[PDB]
Amino acid sequence: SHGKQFTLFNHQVGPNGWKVDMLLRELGLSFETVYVNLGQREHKSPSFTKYNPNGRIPALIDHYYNDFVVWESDAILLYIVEKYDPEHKFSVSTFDDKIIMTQWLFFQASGQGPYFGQAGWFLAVAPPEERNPTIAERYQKEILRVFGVLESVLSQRQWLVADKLTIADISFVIWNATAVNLLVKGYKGFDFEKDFPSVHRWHTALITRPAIAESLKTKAEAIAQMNR
Amino acid sequence: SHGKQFTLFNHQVGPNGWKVDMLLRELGLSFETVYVNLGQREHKSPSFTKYNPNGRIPALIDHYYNDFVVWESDAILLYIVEKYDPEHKFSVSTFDDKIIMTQWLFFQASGQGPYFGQAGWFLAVAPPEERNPTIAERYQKEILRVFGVLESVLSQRQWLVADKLTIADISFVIWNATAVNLLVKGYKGFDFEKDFPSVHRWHTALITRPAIAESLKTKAEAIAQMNR
Ligand SMILES: N[C@@H](CCC(=O)N[C@@H](CSSC[C@H](NC(=O)CC[C@H](N)C(=O)O)C(=O)NCC(=O)O)C(=O)NCC(=O)O)C(=O)O
Ligand SMILES: N[C@@H](CCC(=O)N[C@@H](CSSC[C@H](NC(=O)CC[C@H](N)C(=O)O)C(=O)NCC(=O)O)C(=O)NCC(=O)O)C(=O)O
Repeated sequence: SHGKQFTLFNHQVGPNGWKVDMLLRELGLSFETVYVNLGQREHKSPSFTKYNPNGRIPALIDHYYNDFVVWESDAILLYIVEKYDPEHKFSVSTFDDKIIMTQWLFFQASGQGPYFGQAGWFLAVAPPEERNPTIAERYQKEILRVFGVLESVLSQRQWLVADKLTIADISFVIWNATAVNLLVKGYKGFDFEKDFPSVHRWHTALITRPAIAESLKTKAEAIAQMNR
Repeated sequence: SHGKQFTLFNHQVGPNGWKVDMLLRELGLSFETVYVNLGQREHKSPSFTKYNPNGRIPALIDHYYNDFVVWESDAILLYIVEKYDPEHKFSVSTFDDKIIMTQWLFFQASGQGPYFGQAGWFLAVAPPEERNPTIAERYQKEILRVFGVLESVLSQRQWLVADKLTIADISFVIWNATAVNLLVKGYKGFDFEKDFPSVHRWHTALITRPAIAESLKTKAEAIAQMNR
């Protein structure tokens, strides 16, 4: 055996580390996965805050680059493509394209994750008796708004930037899957394909890619295994 | 007269465009400010969504670069320093430093703005009768948590990256000022300097810089002028 290139600190249920898992699989990069257990607050212990002072997953250690550490899922995506996507299979080369890819990543990080996450909190993930569908509705409406925004551009472009698949597209996949299957499933008649057909086209193209499909399957199995 | 380099679409009350205003003043760059009026939903009209399909401010037009447009406040900060900070007065040169500056920007964008904003919504900014201090408390606690995170690093470093002032630091200023003066002012005995002395040191150093002080003063005047 040989030590793998990366350690990815991930979680079975939480969406965010799976963006990085998807990219690592797409690029064929070697990595071990360590599930940080949020219930014993392992993520808030010195042993993990030494990697991320924010004490949230994911974080990535690059063992083949002097154990360099990066946290924030979308910064990790940028780190990986800058250093390990020299053919720009999932990224871009020109300044103009790079800054717009970054813009879309910031939109994902500030406008998708946090709001979709509040829906998740109030609907499904908060302790059962702290859940609250009324407050959740504010964030379900924000999910639909974000879907509307994505619809407005994807009806006229195949991919978010430079007419090619990049980490900008990949970064949205895990929370969109969570929204479609949980957060707005059954919400005011929500029907993904009918209501947001361009977003559905793009999302479907993403999740049917073998690396991304494999990532989603791995997540489902990891969740299942928690109760083994 | 001569057309200024940038149009910054801003708002008088909302914090986010002021990050960009601060950076433009720091660099001595020329810009006009257009306040988009959110009450007539001008930001959701074709005339503004043509600049930002997300329909939120800020957005920036670079008139001296073929009217190139960037939105997401923190992507705008990156755009400006990549193209117009060649001496790295507010940014960094090496890959290792750049990716960590980006990591901190992602932390600001996903972990400060959105959560501080939910506190703002439930406490102060939502329509008066939709406000809710109980739900707001969840986000006030998150503000203190983020302050704790910043405290844990700023007690041992002067600035977030590379031991020099960068847009990573600047990006946090406007929401921190909002939190200290509004969102957690009077919350469970909150005292910024006593409770988070390193964050207080760093924040104070930032807001006493003449460009940033001028930005804050300009914002206060613009707000005042709305009721003229
Ligand atoms: N911007 C960061 C967010 C990372 C993140 O949220 N990680 C979660 C696991 S994914 S699970 C999704 C996550 N929800 C939570 O973390 C729920 C608990 C939290 N403390 C709360 O009060 O909401 C969320 O809503 N995220 C918003 C987003 O993605 O921007 C975590 O470590 N939680 C441990 C903890 O917080 O103690 C990134 O992209 O890396
Ligand atoms: N990630 C973006 C956020 C930009 C943003 O929030 N812009 C606000 C003005 S600053 S005002 C701060 C803003 N609050 C709001 O925008 C309040 C109304 C909103 N629709 C809601 O329901 O909360 C907020 O909480 N932001 C979270 C963050 O900064 O990440 C806007 O245009 N609002 C018009 C609208 O939404 O219709 C950025 O950094 O550019």
